[PDB]
Amino acid sequence: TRTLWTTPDTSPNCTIAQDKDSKLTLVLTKCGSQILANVSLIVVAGKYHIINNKTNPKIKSFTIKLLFNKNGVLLDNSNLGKAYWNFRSGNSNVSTAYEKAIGFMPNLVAYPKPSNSKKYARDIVYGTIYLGGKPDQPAVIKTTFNQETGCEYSITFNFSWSKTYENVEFETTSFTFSYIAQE
Amino acid sequence: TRTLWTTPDTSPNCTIAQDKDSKLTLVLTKCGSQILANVSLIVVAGKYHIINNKTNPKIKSFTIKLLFNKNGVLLDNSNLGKAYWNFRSGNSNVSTAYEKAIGFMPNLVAYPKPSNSKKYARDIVYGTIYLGGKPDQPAVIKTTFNQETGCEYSITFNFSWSKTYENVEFETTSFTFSYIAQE
Amino acid sequence: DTRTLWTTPDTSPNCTIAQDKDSKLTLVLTKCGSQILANVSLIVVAGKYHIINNKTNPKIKSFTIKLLFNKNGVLLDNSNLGKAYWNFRSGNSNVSTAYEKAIGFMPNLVAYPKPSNSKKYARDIVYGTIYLGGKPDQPAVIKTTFNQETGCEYSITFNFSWSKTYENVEFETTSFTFSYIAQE
Ligand SMILES: [Zn+2]
Ligand SMILES: [Zn+2]
Ligand SMILES: [Zn+2]
Repeated sequence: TRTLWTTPDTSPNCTIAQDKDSKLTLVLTKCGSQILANVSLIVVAGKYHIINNKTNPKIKSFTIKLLFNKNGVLLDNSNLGKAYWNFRSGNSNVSTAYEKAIGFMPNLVAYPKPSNSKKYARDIVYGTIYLGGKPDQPAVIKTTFNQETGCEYSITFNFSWSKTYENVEFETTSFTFSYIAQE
Repeated sequence: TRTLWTTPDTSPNCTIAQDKDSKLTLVLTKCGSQILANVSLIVVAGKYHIINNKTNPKIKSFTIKLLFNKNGVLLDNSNLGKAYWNFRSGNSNVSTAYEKAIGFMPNLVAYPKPSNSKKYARDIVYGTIYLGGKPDQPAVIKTTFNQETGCEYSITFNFSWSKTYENVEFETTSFTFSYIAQE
Repeated sequence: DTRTLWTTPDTSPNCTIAQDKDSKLTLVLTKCGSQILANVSLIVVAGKYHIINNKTNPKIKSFTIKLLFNKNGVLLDNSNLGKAYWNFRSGNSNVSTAYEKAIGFMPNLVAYPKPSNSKKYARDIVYGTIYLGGKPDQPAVIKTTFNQETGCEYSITFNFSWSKTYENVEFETTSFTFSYIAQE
């Protein structure tokens, strides 16, 4: 009841360019007023599985979105599958889909939805991870809170890189960050 | 309660160069022997609001200080105002000023005040944040524990940058870190 | 549950990198349910890695500290870290008995598998950057890896490396925080 997660195995659960082309591992732990998060990505097939910027010069980034409703439940237009997201039960998930998780949503006062007033950057956290664990293959992970339309809350992970990679598999090291909770 | 904060709104609470020229958003959450911290800065007026180093080549850094007494109560000569620094209640604060928060202070044995004993670097944490959320606009945030004089405990944030920015507004992305607690 | 397992915050040598007790590893693990919040720093006080000079010794560029654990989450004598002051917390010191069980502090074996011939994925690694002497122009990379050592049930390995050419620099670092998925 204190941890929402994807389960840490290697089974594809996410759709970037084609159905089930990747495995997003994401763990959210409630430490009262802040949520502690840990994330990593493995692309298993399709367009982003093996990066070759000599063959495809413009393939330099992609986005994974998690959209939630007023009760903190995952919406189906998210890249991550609904069957794969729930409160932790041992090393798996609970049997039935959860009904409420408002205490895990990014705080709307710290991070407001888009509008006409001035937009601040505190709703963004930047980090860097490394492809295949290699020190010379960095890629940036930019995480933004509550900026998508069609939902009450959102968490989006944008992955991007500036080097010209030649035949590199897109599977990453892990990164931790935290954010202020709604309740 | 488990959380000491500045509240998540954006009304000025801090004085860097002139009265209430900025909003420091700082959340301290107690997870046992460690404190989980989340910080961000928005400057709204004065000398550090808009940076132009072609015009003022020497404005390259500034500091924000938090000084506390033996009970963990904030001293009035801190750059952060005493008005809204308090334990959390919803998206605001408890009605009455707290009188004890020793469990939130940086540990004096891990981070000792200046003496003639050898000074170690472990009382420092470095992080990089981005102005306006732009990937090409980094600034470094250096956090130091218990090195100020005239107080039993202290937390100081130093912000600096090496690039020659032209009309860049100082408002940052968020950074998360942690430190060992006194009790 | 919400306990702290640590090395104590003093500065008394407690770890062996190149010679006996040449360093002080300060490591604090706190349990927050299913994740462990970690905080680490290092002070080397003697030996080969105490004062770095890559003008006279260009090849001295990295070193490794390993913490090996058995099935109950107890530290094994062959770790670089000494068993004497690695224990649960009490005030600014430790409880009076060497611990029993700490499986709730061990890195998750499904998330981070032991070596085998199955594909090895990079998620069992966390990279961080720290600074020597607190100086902004002296970085070093700290690479942390989970469960990749043999001869144990679990492990946490810290590899320290640097690419700058240092000249007579003392290896004592700022602190870094990371987290990992707990076994239970
Ligand atoms: Zn393949
Ligand atoms: Zn402005
Ligand atoms: Zn020394």
